[PDB]
Amino acid sequence: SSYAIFIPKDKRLPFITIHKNDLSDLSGENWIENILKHHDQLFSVEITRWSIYSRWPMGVLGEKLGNITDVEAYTNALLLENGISSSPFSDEVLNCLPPDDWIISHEEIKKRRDLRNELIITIDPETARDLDDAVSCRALDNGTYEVGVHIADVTHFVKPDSALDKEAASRATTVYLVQKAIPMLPPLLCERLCSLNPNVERLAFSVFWKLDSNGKEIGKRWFGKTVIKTCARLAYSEAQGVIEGKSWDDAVGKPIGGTHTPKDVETSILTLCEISRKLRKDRFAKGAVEINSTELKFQLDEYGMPNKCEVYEQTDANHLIEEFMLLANRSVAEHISKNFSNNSLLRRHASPKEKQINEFCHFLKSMNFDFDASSSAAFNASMVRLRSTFNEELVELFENMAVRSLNRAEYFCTGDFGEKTDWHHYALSFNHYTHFTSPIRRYPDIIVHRLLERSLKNTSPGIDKKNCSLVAAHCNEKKEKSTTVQEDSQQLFLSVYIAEYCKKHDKKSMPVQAFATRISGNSIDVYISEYGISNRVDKTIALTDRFQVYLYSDYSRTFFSIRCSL
Repeated sequence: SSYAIFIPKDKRLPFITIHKNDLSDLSGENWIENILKHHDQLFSVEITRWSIYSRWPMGVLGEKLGNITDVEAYTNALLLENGISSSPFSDEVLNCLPPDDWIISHEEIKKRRDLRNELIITIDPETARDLDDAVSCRALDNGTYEVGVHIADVTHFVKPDSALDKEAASRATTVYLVQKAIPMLPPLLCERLCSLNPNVERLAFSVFWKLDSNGKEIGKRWFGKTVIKTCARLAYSEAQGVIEGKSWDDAVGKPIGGTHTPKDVETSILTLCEISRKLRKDRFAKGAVEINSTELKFQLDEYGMPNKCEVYEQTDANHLIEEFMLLANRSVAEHISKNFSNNSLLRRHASPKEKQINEFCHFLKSMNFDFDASSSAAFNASMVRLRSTFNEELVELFENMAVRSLNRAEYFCTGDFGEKTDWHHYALSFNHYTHFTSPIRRYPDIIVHRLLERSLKNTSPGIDKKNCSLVAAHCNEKKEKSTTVQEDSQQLFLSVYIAEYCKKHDKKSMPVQAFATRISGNSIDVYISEYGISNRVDKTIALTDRFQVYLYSDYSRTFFSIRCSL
């Protein structure tokens, strides 16, 4: 009892014990009271020794972390203000889990389709914690391809109406903050049995198409439970290299498992890229309206503070994966909404309301441009035009605006509408659509997986109309908070990165990517393409002119703010 207990924010480390004499700055004088007037702050510590007769290891207190304490406290209040639970999982949830020593049984591989000898890969942004989607592309003896999308079998461990399923249904989604993720499911799931890591056996839920170089299905689709063994884990920046010409050594310095070779894997990536160039050249012809919003990507330091900040730009590798996730979502929506026309969970997008339509066309006019919104086709066509009239920096903003202008997509029950025409998804231009490829971070995807499997066992939906509408409406609300805190946590770290730059130097972080729109003195409204994010300044300027600004910021723990001047 001459020691103090230090609990790391990192749950992977154990408890660390520091001694009354080792509290550095504050210790010694009624130290049990100093470590109590400091019960909120976060500190640094350095593990010293771990004696084979010490349960917990020893350490020596470092400095107080006022800045980190500040960041973690805002993040904590933002999650509460929005009703997102971020506590540890109850003991009733952790007991509906399979045991830590769970393994794929031979009897389980036997009632499934065995794909462990197939060439299956995963591609992801190189962060986050989720790994539940994978892809494959086998060339056939005709000039045909057996493409496949392989999703983690979350509903093999997550059983209907269990405590574990009730807590997931309540969270309804995973929340992605800049410095961490609030999981919908426990670690044993996100990290192991439902993570498609390489060179390891995982259970999955696959979909197989028979395609050609134009993208047209030339064979019957296939759904069912599979066993897979992904052979590579790529990143978009790595997968983008293989597409622009680079080899599988420079672009991707990792080994490959199974009998597959760096060559066997590039040709099956490059085929997936050409096919996705077709499918996507087909999507825009049926009316689809793909814009691209803008989100921030940070690089964090040893303490977890922003150390780099860029606007993340989507690439060809990105559009290659989306195109087959869209396809897997379409195919699964169509299938279940034709065996269960009243109990299926689907997703739809509606045409914009003139309130958030014409009032956006107006803004387009302000800069001397006419926008056409009479259809989906007209909307995308107006955006393809648009991109050929204004700058590339301004292009970022308007696209982001377009998004805000277009309606929000929403889950719904097929039983509540009866008419297929209402199932339509405006932006995608699909007649059927749901969410299927992310059951580890979404809960609607878990209902759809159970509906798909129940349409494969020739059985009843398992879920009813009322309870389906209940999920659809709960996941719609929870996902609007989730999206709100996610962009707000990105704006918080922008304020911190700005502050933790002028604190390493002085006065403000000077940006020159300001454009001008529009009026109402004394107030100009600006858009700093660098970092995206609109702002305001309150010997001549006018709308469309570009100039350098200021960007000053202060933050935490109840507020953050980014403010620019001239």
